Amino acid sequence: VLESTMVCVDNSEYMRNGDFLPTRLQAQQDAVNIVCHSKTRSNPENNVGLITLANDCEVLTTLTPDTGRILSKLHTVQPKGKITFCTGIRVAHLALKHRQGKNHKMRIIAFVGSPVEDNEKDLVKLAKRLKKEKVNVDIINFGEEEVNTEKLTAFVNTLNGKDGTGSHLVTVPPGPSLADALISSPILAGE
Amino acid sequence: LGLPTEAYISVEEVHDDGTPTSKTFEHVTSEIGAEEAEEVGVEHLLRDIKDTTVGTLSQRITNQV
Amino acid sequence: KDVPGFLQQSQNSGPGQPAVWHRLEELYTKKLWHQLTLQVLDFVQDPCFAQGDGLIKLYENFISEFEHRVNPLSLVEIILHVVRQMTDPNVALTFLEKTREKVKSSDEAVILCKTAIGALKLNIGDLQVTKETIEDVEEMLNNLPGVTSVHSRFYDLSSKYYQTIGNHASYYKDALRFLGCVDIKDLPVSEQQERAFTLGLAGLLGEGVFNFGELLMHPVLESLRNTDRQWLIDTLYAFNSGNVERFQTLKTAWGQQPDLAANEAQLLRKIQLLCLMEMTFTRPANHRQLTFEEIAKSAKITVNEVELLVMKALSVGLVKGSIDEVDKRVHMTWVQPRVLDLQQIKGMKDRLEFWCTDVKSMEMLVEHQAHDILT
Repeated sequence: VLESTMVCVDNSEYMRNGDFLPTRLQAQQDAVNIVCHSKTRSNPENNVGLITLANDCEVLTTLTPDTGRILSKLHTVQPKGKITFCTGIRVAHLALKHRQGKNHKMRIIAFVGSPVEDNEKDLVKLAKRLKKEKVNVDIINFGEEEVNTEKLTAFVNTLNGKDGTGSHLVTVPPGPSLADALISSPILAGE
Repeated sequence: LGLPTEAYISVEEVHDDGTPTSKTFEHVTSEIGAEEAEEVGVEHLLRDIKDTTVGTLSQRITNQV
Repeated sequence: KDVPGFLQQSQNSGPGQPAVWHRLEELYTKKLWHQLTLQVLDFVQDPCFAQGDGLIKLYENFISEFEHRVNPLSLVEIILHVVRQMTDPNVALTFLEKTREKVKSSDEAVILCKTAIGALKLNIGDLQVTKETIEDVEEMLNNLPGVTSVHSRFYDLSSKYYQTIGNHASYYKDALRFLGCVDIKDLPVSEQQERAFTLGLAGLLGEGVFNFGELLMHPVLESLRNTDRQWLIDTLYAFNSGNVERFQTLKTAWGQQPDLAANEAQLLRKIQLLCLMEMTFTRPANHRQLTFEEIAKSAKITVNEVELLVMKALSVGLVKGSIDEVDKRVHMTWVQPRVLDLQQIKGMKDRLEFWCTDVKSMEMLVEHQAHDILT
């Protein structure tokens, strides 16, 4: 299936936390490695881009079939500042809209393990906008299993509506590297 | 009543009133100029619009107004 | 291990705060490696640590634990408070040097550490080394971006250093920049009051500080409004709006300040210069010829010294013009731009409207008269 996806990665000050071996930064690097490998093993016409969610809410690499560029760019990353994630998702959606392959299904996957201090009203508003503009999102959460998990579940449900199955959430409690859960998650399972 | 291009260059503004220095856009004199071939092409395009039988004095008075 | 033993024994042996002791131990066991920085910040800025080395031992053990996995900046300010604790400044200076070595990182950490070292050695007494470290700190800071929440400490250090030297102009500049960087609300009312008073004094004594509308409009110059220290704001108004008469009227007031006692002659010349500026600005653009008698009356000087005063004004560059001493007239053509009030802005707007009407009138005249040839 033709898929144009971007990985939003939260790189806040909290991503020097060591709850995932060795540190959340390396766990995130492994997670993006495996997810991008899955994307490549899927329809090769599928393309992947990278967004970093921080005080700057920047876009590292736009849509590109190659993977070494994304891996190097994400390796050249350090944790600083706080996450916004509203900018993050909006900028990601703009990148989706401005993709060379219109036939590619729109996809955003966000690693957002962090405290999301955004009001649920704007969360649901953004969810409704995304779903009505036909972009599905598969959010991944780790670390804070309670602070924001309720908000993320509500966001995913708001995207879902009644049958919008494209929206998904995956929350993983602390443990080993964030690899086994991502492999045995519904997201990559459906790939 | 003006050119279509407005040129700016970012520059740090060290305020004298102690306010924090912030990047700001600074204007730079911009004008339209043409290579030989660009001038030839644009003159061909404007062959029937541009008026050249005006005279230097008339053109300068038009410039004054 | 040693750290588990220390934490579990000091949970009760340690003086006070069992709750945050338990929180720290739970966070360390969870190995999150965050929110413990914030907990230690709160537990270090909480009271009863002054007068004892409990903070020092806490810091030592906690850095021996996790000196590496700490936000450089956070480590730096917790070390700043640790050094606020403890004394015998040789050990403190060596400790700050080791801190900087530990925390070579984003220049905010290093710059704050260097500010701490400069403050420590300035309090010690040595001044040349403070000068060089301040120079290096400013040079490194210039490379940084803008709002970062780290410039305030350096700006305060530079203000204190220049105040200690007596370089009132530089102290004025640096303190005013500090005020701009920091927020008024965070500052207590007492600190705002004292800082505003000292900044006003620096403005008065500044060798090259001739602009005072900006000060009078600065928000921090409002804690002195209903204040006994006020006595500085009335003088500041009388001093900006050149009025030597009101300056001597408040001489009985501002004379008390010891710093403003040996600088009366300096302040006298400064006010006479501002008076020349003010009278020139008040006079229109056509009849801007000043007579020696007028300037002498305005500035309470004599016609034999108004000449030197005017040359000094021209040299410092506040005004532009020439002097005809045969007729004792000071021709003027430009004065330093001055702050304007709303009424003055409105009057300038009316003048601009007149200018625009004239321009439009001649545009129409030229167009109509040359309509035939005009293209």
